[PDB]
Amino acid sequence: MRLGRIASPDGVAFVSIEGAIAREIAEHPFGTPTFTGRQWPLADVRLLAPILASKVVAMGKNYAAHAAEMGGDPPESPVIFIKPNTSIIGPGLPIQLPPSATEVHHEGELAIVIGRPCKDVPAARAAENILGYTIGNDVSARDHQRADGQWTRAKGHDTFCPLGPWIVTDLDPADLEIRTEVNGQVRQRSRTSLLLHDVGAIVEWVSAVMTLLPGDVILTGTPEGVGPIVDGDTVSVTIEGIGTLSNPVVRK
Repeated sequence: MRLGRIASPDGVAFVSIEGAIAREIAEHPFGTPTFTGRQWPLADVRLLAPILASKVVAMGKNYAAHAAEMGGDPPESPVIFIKPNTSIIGPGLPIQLPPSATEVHHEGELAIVIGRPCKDVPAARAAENILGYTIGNDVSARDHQRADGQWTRAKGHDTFCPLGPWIVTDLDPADLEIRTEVNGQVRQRSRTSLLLHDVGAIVEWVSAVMTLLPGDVILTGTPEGVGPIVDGDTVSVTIEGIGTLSNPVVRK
């Protein structure tokens, strides 16, 4: 399935996206969903961020440069941080560059969406606790990272977590292309087969630290090619088997 959230003329709804149509879900969004009977043509509605997350956890970096780098000595341990859920925006809404930020970068990422309350999950049981996968952009004020040391402010501004366009529930994340474009120019391109810590390893690490709730999002890191976004840009992140998450950039 593809699951997401829409604003319709008749209000906001959690939906199955089929194609295209959006079919309103009644109950069991994290289980086997049932339907109310309401539906809309996808063209007639507006996609929102696809889930209500209690928190967004994110990995630093986490990509090998090349498939030949994957064999070597084991990677450094994961470095995680949190983005507040107030940073989340859906497709098409502007990333608002803060007046206090002078250098803001895009970071295209595969996003894990948790589907069950869980803690101390071994990597082998990660899939049974995952609803599915979507796309994220870990937007970051690099000047704030330099000033603060901690990355929380840099990554925590309202609008700094684009998420969408929908959550794919039957997707294998082992080897998907991920690419980021700014004004149609390719800035990042890699494959999720180059993740240093794979999805299972990430869920194992994060859930050993903190309880995860249904709807929580874990951003899995970003490849090289991270660079600036400025007023007037459009930045998009495309992941094989999911789609494209695109946002304009405004200052502000």
